[PDB]
Amino acid sequence: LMQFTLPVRLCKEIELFHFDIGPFENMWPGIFVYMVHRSCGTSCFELEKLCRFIMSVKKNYRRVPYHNWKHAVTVAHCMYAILQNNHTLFTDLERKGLLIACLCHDLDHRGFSNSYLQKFDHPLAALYSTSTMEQHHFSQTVSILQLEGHNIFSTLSSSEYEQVLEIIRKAIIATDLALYFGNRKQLEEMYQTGSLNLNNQSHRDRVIGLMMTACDLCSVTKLWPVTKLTANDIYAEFWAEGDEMKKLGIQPIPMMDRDKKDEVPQGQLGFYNAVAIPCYTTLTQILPPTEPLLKACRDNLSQWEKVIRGEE
Ligand SMILES: Cc1ncc(C)n2nc(/C=C/c3nc(-c4cn[nH]c4)nn3C)nc12
Ligand SMILES: [Mg+2]
Ligand SMILES: [Zn+2]
Ligand SMILES: [Zn+2]
Repeated sequence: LMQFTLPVRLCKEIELFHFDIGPFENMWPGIFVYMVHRSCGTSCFELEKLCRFIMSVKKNYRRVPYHNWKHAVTVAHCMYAILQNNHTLFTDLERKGLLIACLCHDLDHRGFSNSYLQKFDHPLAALYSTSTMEQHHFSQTVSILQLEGHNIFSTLSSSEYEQVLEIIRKAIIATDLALYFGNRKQLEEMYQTGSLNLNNQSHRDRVIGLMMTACDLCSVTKLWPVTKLTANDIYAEFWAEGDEMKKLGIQPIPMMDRDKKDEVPQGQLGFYNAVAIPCYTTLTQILPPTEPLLKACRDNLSQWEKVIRGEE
């Protein structure tokens, strides 16, 4: 059969957590398929269906600065790295569902937060009162799966099909950062009282939730120049939302106010300390081989400290 292969540098580097998928948009589908093939098997999906699914997903990401098709592939690569470093811990359905979930997790994102849609009173905020964008992302995923010739899961049974869509749904909902805090606290407690048990479905669910937050936040786990340049795209969305808040007559939070550009280094610090570090710590406790994410995150915190001290 037809095995996708990548040039030597990418073949080697794609296995590392800190891999950057590069600026050549046209290689991103092949990179993703390569990942599916190695973490799942060349047999997981009908190549033609998979190819068709990928291109529809791509077409349904928008040309926004950060929440775009490059982000989808990036988050899916992080998941690939997690799965490859924890070979025996995941079921066949999970390996299948999770890369698709990551590719799909921000489908049709407009560059605006849940909180902005609520204040704008967007129709989606009446449809989905919490995790507004995320329930939309999963809705878009099902739509795409139901297009003619796009059903990459067609060869599973009815109940395996329902299980995989259930994995994907929960994984996608989990990318709502509002839900991460309590999820990580539960996980922390279960781990430390020794009650964490991966045969309990509701525990796996939590752990897969955490992996989703880890993959989603993985720009903070890259080489410093990648992390720093990604931060620009992130803030370009934040500030556009800030402007839109001002248009509705609402002072945005500082994160989103382009007049407070100076406080960015200090805002990154708060974020690494309140969100990122806790996230990769708990993940490393649960899944030891994901430690390089924690180590990379801490290096980047240290880089933001240097920026504040004027050394950078
Ligand atoms: C790197 C990153 N990846 C994902 C996500 C959701 N985030 N969120 C942040 C936010 C940082 C931040 N910046 C300011 C601020 C700026 N100027 N003044 C204050 N506050 N905060 C909280 N940063 C990230
Ligand atoms: Mg999202
Ligand atoms: Zn996001
Ligand atoms: Zn995302």
